[PDB]
Amino acid sequence: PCYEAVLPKEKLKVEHSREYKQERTYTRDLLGPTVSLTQAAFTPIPVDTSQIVLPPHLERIREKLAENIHELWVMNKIELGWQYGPVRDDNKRQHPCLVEFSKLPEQERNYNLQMSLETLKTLLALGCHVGISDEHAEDKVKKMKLPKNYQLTSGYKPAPMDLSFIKLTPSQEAMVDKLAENAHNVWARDRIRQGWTYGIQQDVKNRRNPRLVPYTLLDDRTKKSNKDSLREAVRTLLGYGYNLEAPDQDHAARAEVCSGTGERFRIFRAEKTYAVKAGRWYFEFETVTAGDMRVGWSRPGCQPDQELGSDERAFAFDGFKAQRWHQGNEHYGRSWQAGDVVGCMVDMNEHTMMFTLNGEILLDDSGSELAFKDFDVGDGFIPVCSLGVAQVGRMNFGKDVSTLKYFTICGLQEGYEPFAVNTNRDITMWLSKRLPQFLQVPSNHEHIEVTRIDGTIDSSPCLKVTQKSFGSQNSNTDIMFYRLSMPIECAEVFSKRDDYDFLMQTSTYYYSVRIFPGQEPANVWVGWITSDFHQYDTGFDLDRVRTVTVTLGDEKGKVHESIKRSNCYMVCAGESMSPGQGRNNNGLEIGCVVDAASGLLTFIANGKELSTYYQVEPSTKLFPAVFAQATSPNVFQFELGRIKNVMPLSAGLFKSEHKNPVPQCPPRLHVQFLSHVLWSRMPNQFLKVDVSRISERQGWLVQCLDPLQFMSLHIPEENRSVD
Amino acid sequence: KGCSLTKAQRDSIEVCLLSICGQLRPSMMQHLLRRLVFDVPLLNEHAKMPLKLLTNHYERCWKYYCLPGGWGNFGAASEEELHLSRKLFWGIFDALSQKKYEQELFKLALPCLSAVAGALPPDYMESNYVSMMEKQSSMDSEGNFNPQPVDTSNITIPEKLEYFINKYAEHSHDKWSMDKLANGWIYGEIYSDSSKVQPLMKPYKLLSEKEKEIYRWPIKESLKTMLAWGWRIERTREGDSMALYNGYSPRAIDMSNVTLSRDLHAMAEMMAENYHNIWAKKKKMELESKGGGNHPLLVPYDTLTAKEKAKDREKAQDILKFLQINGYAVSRGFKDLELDTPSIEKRFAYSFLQQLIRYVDEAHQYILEFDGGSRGKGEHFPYEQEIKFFAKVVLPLIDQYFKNHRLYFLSAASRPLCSGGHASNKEKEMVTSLFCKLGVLVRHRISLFGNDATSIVNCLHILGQTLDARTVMKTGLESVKSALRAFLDNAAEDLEKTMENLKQGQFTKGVTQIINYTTVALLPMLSSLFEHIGQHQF
Ligand SMILES: Nc1ncnc2c1ncn2[C@@H]1O[C@H](COP(=O)(O)OP(=O)(O)OP(=O)(O)O)[C@@H](O)[C@H]1O
Repeated sequence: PCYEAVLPKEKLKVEHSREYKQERTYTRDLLGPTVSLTQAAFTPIPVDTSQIVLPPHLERIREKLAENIHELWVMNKIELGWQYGPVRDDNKRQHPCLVEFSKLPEQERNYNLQMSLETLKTLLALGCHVGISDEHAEDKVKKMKLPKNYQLTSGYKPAPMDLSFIKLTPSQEAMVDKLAENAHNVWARDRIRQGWTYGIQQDVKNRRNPRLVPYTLLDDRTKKSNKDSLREAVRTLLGYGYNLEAPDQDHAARAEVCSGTGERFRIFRAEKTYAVKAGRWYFEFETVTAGDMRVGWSRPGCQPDQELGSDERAFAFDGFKAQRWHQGNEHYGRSWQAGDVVGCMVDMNEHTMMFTLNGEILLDDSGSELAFKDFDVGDGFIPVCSLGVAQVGRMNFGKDVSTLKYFTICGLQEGYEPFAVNTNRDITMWLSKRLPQFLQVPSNHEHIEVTRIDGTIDSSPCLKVTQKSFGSQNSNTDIMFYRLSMPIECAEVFSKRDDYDFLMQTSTYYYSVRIFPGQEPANVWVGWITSDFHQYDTGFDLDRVRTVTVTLGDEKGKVHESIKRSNCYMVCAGESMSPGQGRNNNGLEIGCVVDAASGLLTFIANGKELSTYYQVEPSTKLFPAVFAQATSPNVFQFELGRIKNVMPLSAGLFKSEHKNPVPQCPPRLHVQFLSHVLWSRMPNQFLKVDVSRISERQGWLVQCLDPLQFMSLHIPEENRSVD
Repeated sequence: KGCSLTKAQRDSIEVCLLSICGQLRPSMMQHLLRRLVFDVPLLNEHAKMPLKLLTNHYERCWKYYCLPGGWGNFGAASEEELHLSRKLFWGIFDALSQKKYEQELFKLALPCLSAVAGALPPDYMESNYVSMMEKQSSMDSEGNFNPQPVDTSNITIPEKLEYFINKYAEHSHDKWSMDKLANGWIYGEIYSDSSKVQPLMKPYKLLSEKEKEIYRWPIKESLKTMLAWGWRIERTREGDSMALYNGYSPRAIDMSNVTLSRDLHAMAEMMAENYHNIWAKKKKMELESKGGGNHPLLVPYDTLTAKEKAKDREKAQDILKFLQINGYAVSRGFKDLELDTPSIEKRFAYSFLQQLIRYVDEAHQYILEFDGGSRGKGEHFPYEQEIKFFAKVVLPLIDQYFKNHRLYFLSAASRPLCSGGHASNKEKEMVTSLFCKLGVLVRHRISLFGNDATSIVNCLHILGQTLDARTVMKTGLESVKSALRAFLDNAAEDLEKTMENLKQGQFTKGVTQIINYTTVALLPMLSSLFEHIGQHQF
């Protein structure tokens, strides 16, 4: 059951899949990028210790230790009230483990031997060395007494050097914490080999165990029991004089770099149609948490992908760095804490911008009270705020004057007006779109440049994509995603000297891609994509293409046919020329033929038909696309030619040129690249859904009873809908 | 460096170089740093200009070296100039020490030492890489240049390298043969240079014996050039592929579109300066053959400019371009065995501070001798120049170094300078010990110091604010603890003497001398100690 997967100290709730719901705008919790939930899957990853060797004092001590420590646990169980007996079943209050070497079970014998080995072996595999204080510490063997009557009749006197004489360092405590969790990790791999898995309630028949959880998440009594036992063994270790020096706590901060998807910061701003040309305005930002946050005033040209304050378009302020941000970083102000409220006041007449933190107005390093001395009005300024990883904040534009926390004490007598002082409607929120979209390659784009080569009588029309920025300093070596705007539409119902009649009747379309010499073909991928493709990764391969196989059956259950779904269908050029002399003599030529009526994706390379092929559903958009990683200034080229008895791609794209064998490249067709920089518009209204568990009898209830509706402008060629 | 210049000419060139270098880029001038660290330690009359030039550079871009990231637009130190600057600072400091006291040179070099010390972070880990057989023999003292190559013929080339040589010799014949087929040289049995006809447009497997010597020579010595520096090569499998699938047919395969990584471009650059070295060496042999006529190309490789370098560097990396086109891969020959970051010895603070303690302990031995020397007739001791080197450089150098690195010696990984700048607790301990022994050095010799007593007083005074006395009481060596207690007892006896003099007469030649000694040294230092104890509640 699904309730069996909930984490122990966590409560199961039915919540919104998305972050933002219907609530009050000034209480709208703005969430930045989250942290990856990698720790949800519990994979025990302990340190390997077999590779190292252990010193001769360890060899001749691992037996005497093991003796003392196995007696050390028989001591604990006798204290708990244990009774020894010949039979094995501990449920019968009898078990043969209390007795000594020759007369305890030999498998437990060797188990104790090897666990002592791996303990003092991991003591060296954990980064700490150990060395005997002096030979006297081992030569002297004193024995403090434990009551023989309360101990069992076994002749050996149990108690060694007792619990006390050694001393505790926090280094030792942190050492034994991780040694105990490593012991649990070894136990966990043992249960994984047995096939055990985690479950809320322990089930031996179902291999369910609630104690198969990380060390910080275990149960306190058991973790502390094995803890006291383990470093009571460490008590014994320090008793025998083996002196250890702790490795220093190695400074290593992850700085919350790892985040949900690739987004590290999310920028929030008001609608561009609210910029203030002149006047004096007030605006507050509330910090629920303390983090790498930036609040200020942005120009309408602000790019969501760029960090706030790095350009002239942004005028922000950073908390922890105490950093005012505009075309660089210079010190200003103080760091905030959780619950701090920062009030931003802008004057558009004398070009002065100030901030107030918790009602007191900040000072920079200089004597100037204001942050940014002077600027140009330009096209206006709008409130803006960036949120870092695992950071939450609240934007209050002053829709209600009383909601502003510090406006009365500061900002009111000076006369700064709330940003929403005279607005009846709530201000629309615009934020960074997490999911990348495909847009036309801008001419000003420094990295990607596209040249349209007109097709001659002997040359097919060609679209060359070259990197002008390549060959220089600060360039980014990452895979780019390219595609053509016009799609190919498959037939709605699948049917079940070029010959001019065959060309007129056929529906097979063709385009070519030239892999320029010097460009690594393994970096380049050629094929078709659908509109659903919205995946951007630093490292792309054919194993990460999203696919699903819908198998439909009959009444008795036999799958009469199975259908495959995929947003991406490409091959790899590096594996495309296996023989060689497909690149060095002349650029690799990969051809893609698409059959609209049949639905087969076949790839032709240098006159040899590649074994890979794809079966596509009826009525599916297909966009020519090439995924390439830069290795040369000249990367690849879109040829629009046609092979023998195959209809050119322009006929498939444009319905007016349906019966035109001559290849065409109309101005509408152009190359688009995957780009993060875009804006998403928060709706002013959301569906109101209340969620509650009625009872244990009924379960969690969700209900929506009020309809909401929005107009959706559908772009035909892109197969995409906007608002 | 030239000697024909007048003093006015030598001043004008000084201002020109300083003005260019000031606004000039550090990535530019790191090239000049190599020949600077070889000439400045000599400490001749011509080093005056380099001293101030280096001072101004290291103060201009102090953040670039100090800040772990540096400026975003400017960048951060790549640690090879850091190693060079460490060698430079230590060489200047040592040789300056052995040199006799000249007031002008000393007051000109103290700011340089302070600037370089401030630029270098005290926690700097020197790279275990040292350089071999460098270019100082290339800019040797005799003739100001020597084109020494490495002994290539010592190296032997393996069988897979033979097989390389076969492939790349076929390819070189291809390049040679298209080049003159396009130029106008055409196939023909007759051999005429004027007629633009040669039989040499014919397949490599059949062509004459001539090319193998003059094709292998470039190749085989370019390969022994790998092996002298030892860079391991590998092969990809496409190379075995060409051989499996298998007068000449002219086919034009393109060359330049292939692009190369940064490390391999530097690789081609250094093997190219090897080519420049052999080239310039044989031009020099034919120059002593001619007797004279110093040709303009004899400037070193680093001095050599872009246009004269370009036709050379291109043919330099064409061989490696074909190397990883045809299916070969070259990697770095050497790997460092171990680099120790938690090591205490590699920290610049370590070597600097214990070398300073060695100097101050020597100075304490010298003041032990002066306990009877000042009682003796004259000061003229083997250490007059040595204690001068203290009194002008070392303690003022400590002043400048601490006013550059206030927070580093205060940050015990304990919140300030979050990016970096932690000074170890034991280094702090030995800092307190050097405080103690400097105090013992300065006690009761103020009259014996030649008006530099007030200088050392305020040096120890600001050092008394750069002190931290928490580390000493959490963790300390018994001797350092005993030194601190001895300084407490010196302060205790001084305070008792002051209460006594206040006990007979408080209103204000032995007594006059000791009261002047008090008012000059004691009062500032008691005030520093007391304010430190009060502000840190010690
Ligand atoms: N060497 C040993 N000597 C004595 N008893 C042992 C020894 N090894 C295991 N046992 C007993 O077997 C039990 C096995 O405990 P373990 O740490 O493997 O997990 P468990 O939670 O008991 O098992 P499961 O995960 O199958 O529910 C111990 O609690 C102990 O009672």
